[PDB]
Amino acid sequence: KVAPLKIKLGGF
Amino acid sequence: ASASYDSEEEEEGLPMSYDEKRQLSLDINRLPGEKLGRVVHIIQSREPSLRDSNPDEIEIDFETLKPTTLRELERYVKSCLQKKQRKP
Repeated sequence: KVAPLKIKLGGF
Repeated sequence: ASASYDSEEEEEGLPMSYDEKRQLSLDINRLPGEKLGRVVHIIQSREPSLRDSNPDEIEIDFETLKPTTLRELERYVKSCLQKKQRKP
């Protein structure tokens, strides 16, 4: 379980 | 007859390396929410998928994003992270 290069701000 | 090995200056047209993209994510987290607001809009400009969600959440995918957007994110973050310390 690894996500690609992304980023969330705050929540998911 | 022979490729000249073009070295370009296409900001919005250059392929960004995974390393660059990695830094981008770091540089964005280096920005406070006040400044994050702009980078969010920069993405939304191309990404209507972010707009689809709540602007409270930033939606970035450094893979399917185009140089036009990616570099614009960079361009902004880097302008903010120039810092009076790095450049006195």
